[PDB]
Amino acid sequence: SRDFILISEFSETIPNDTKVFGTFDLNYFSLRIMSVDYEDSKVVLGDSKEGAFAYVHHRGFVRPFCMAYISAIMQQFQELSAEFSRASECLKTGNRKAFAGELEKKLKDLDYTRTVLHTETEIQKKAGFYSSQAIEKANELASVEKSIIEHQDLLKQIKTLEELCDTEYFTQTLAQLSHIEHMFRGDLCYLLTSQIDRAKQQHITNFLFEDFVEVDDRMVAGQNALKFIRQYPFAHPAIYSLLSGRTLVVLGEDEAIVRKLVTALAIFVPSYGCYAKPVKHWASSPLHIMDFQKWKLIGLQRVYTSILDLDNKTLRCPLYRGTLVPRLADHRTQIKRGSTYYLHVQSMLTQLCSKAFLYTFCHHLHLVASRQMSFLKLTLGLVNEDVRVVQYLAELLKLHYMQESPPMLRFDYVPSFLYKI
Amino acid sequence: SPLLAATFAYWDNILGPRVRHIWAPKTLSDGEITFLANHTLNGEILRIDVKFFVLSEKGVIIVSLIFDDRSTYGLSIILPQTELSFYLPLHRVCVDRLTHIIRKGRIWMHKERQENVQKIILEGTERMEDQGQSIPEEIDIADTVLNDDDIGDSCHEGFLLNAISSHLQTCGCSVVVGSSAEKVNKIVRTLCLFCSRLCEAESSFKYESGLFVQGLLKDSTGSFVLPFRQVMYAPYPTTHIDVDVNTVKQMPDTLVKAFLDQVFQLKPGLSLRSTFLAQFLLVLHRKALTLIKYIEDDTQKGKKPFKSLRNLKIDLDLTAEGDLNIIMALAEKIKPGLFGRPFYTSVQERDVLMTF
Amino acid sequence: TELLVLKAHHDIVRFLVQLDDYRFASAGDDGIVVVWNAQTGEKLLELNGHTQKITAIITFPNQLILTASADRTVIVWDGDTTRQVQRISCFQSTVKCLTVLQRLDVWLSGGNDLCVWNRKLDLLCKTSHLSDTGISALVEIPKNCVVAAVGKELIIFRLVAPTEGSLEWDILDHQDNILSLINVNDLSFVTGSHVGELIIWDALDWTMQALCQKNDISIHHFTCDEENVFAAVGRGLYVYSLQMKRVAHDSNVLHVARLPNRQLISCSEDGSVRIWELREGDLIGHSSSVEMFLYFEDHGLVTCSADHLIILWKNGERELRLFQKLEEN
Repeated sequence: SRDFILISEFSETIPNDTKVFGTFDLNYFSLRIMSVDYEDSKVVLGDSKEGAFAYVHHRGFVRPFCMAYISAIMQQFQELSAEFSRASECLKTGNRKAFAGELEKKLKDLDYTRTVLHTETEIQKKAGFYSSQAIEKANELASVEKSIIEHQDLLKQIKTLEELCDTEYFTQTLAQLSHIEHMFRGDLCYLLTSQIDRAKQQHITNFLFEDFVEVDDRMVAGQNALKFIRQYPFAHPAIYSLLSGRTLVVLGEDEAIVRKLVTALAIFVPSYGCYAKPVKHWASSPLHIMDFQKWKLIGLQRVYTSILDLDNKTLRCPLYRGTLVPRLADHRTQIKRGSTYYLHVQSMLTQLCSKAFLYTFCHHLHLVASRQMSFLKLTLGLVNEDVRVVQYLAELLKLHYMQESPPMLRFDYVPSFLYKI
Repeated sequence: SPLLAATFAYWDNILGPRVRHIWAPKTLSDGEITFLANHTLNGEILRIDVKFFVLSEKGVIIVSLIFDDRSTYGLSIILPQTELSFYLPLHRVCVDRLTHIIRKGRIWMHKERQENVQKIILEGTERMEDQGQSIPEEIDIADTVLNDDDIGDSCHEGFLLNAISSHLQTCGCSVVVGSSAEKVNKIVRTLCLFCSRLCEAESSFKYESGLFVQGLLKDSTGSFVLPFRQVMYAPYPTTHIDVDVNTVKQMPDTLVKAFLDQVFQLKPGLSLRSTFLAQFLLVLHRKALTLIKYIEDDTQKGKKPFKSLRNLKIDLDLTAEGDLNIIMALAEKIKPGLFGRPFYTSVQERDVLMTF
Repeated sequence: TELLVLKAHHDIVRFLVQLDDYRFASAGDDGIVVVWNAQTGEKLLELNGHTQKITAIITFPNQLILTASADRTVIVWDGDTTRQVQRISCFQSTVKCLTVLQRLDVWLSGGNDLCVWNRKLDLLCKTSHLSDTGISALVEIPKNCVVAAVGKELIIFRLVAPTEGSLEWDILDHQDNILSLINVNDLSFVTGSHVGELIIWDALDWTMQALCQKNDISIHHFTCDEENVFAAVGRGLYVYSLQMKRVAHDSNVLHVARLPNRQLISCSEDGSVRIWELREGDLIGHSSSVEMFLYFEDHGLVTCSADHLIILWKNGERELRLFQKLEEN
């Protein structure tokens, strides 16, 4: 193994991270190789000790200091360089503050030496050549003070700070350690998500397109979520009513059943910048009014709103559901368990979002219109009864694009069949 | 342009300034190259290696190496600091080419092979390649593919299925016919590509080291030797996608990607259709990450037979495992490459290891 | 299906009417008036300045908003500048209802007294101090548009014309309760008798031109071509006829509206809002005493509930409820 600290600023140096004897046996060699070719340089020239790859960064007037990062590649290097740049900037600021303090001390010493030389000259004025060494020392101190002032001015033109820099360098390494092999993957995923959420559209032509399709639409955590979705009788109609848009409230006596409902909240699609403001878990409240005058996610204590009690659970249409519920429930009934179900659900959600986007585009670009829309839905986007959640997500994204986010609800006229047993 | 000057490290006694500049015969300033070579060779301690020197003071990214036999040697490539974001995506190919040209002549008994001018001759090719490598209106393409759906759409689906297979897992295509580089750019800036698919396809065609497109102006023949191409780098995720009229590629199959092409053809517009392909790439990367996580949470214990059971059980949760899972397996094998770790590597690469 | 749920106030609300389909102003015990929009659904303007009971607004014939509070005065507002323009305070008690006559210049605040006013010159012509009982509604004859409003003492109707004619035929068989009266397709009068003898009137002789299974009635408007007309009884809907005199609820009925294209709708106190036709859909989700409805030719229905909030419905056919959730709570 290797320690991702690289505390070596002397090489003749600071306990940061070390667990192998080779760590502080190749760190000195790396520091010496970095200081041999000495300014602001950064080089990573090989490594040793069973492939302990590292990366160095960095009598006389200055002190050669550097910071290493041993990690047993180019993407991670470019990722850590962004943080090491700020780390080196803070270190240079601290060094400039220390140099200013040393220059002030040297100026005070030079003033004291000049006063002593003046006193010696005044004492010797009452009696040949004397106080020559004192005058030479005063001149040398004045020259050193002038050089220090010039260096400080050049540094300005071109303690607490050290502790802050150390804490920053120690907290920035945690991300690189946790993403030693997924840093670039997460970066590209975030970039793609941003570039997909930013679309900004074209001109008044698309403005009128959106207005027309909106007018036409009007005149018509992970571990607990996997454990709950696995051991649950008749979970397919419950998740169908949850995803189709029907409010799925929970009813229980204790607080554990109400807290477990927050774990399964990674499947419900939001509608605005927030997710669910009226969320009163394990609290008796008149949810009869909030089920129609608030968001679609709320809980109420026991002692189109499908109620999920401690013994039974309602449903929107348990007679025939779509192929999405089995596709989402087969993961819980398989070996996939642990930090995988959340990513699978997110992938299925973005796939459904793209499907609803294509559905809207095809429905607006291709009684005759309803027939073509149903034909498109049956050809792709639905199999048996999944033509409702697709339209729900389509309407949601259409309202989100039109900068109109909810109190526009919708009633689905379907038999409840709240037995589910 | 990016290759300023190359050098050869001769560290027999102390140091040797064997510099071989580009566009000029030799063994920005004249002595600066020798000074940088001496600075890079001064840190060469006594025990095929690799190194890097991003010298921001003088502005020279000297990517030097360390070669061994009788004494210490090495190859150095001086490049200005203005191409920092340019040399990083091309470093994986440059280092491989340097290791390949340095391995020929690295033995213990006698490995001279007249290493006087052949090394400079081999480095000149890489210098010219790097100098040439430096420096698509789908509104009608999708419409034509939807109208015809016999030649263009079929060829696009075949190319995507070939690039979503193990034969062309990482941008496998060299040249087909003519000089129309529109299809190359289309395959680059879309799915079934890599740099975030922005710095993969470039110049320096005619069987380069590694890239995404080599669409040279081949109007007479392939401009390459088939046995030489099959003996040089055939054991690699690359294929010869012949898109002249209709021809599939291989490495001497329909999948779920056909639905994506069908949706692209049946979706009108194409003026701002980049969001759909972006979402497709996003869900593909999410599925690849899910697969690699499901593999890692089972191979972390280091048990070898546990990987086989995990791969067998993953077929139930995979949609159309086999033919359609080829792209997922290729992504899960190319993500880490770009006892537990050796077992995972052997599982992710079973037919790509016969390169001995 | 559902279109939009709107939050109007935090207290009770009586009704909401307006001449346009893109605007509707509520009225409750808060004494404040606020309008909305059918297609968007937000507060466009706001009118405040009173805290008494406001139950007097129908229509002006630009477009304004008027209402009479319970503090013996009436306030007038505007629909474009939300500012007070006049103020009339001369009455001695509450005001029951207010109406307007078309093609004329008069507005009548019918209740506890009979008077005459004007929308522009607002001068007092003549007023007889009698009929201290609150007036239910107000109608007018088709030939002269004479004010016909009576109190609550017995079955009697007398026309009063204070516009041009003199004080003649001024106010004051079975004992019952009358709550409302409106016009009819055959251009005559119609009343409501809950005793068990449904009677009507005419325009040339009004001699009553003349039944069992009858609690009280509130409103009666289910006619569009003079072929079918009845009232809203406390048990259900009893369809009747005028040319022939021949022929699922748990509470009374507050209002009955005749929707276009031959659609009949009603309300109840338990939220039972069902849509029927001339020969016989239904919704669910409300458990409060919903008030009268308001249908629009461009958007869905706008109902009024008594649970401190309202909701904008829609005409849905071919038929998970708040009532069931409250019952199973």
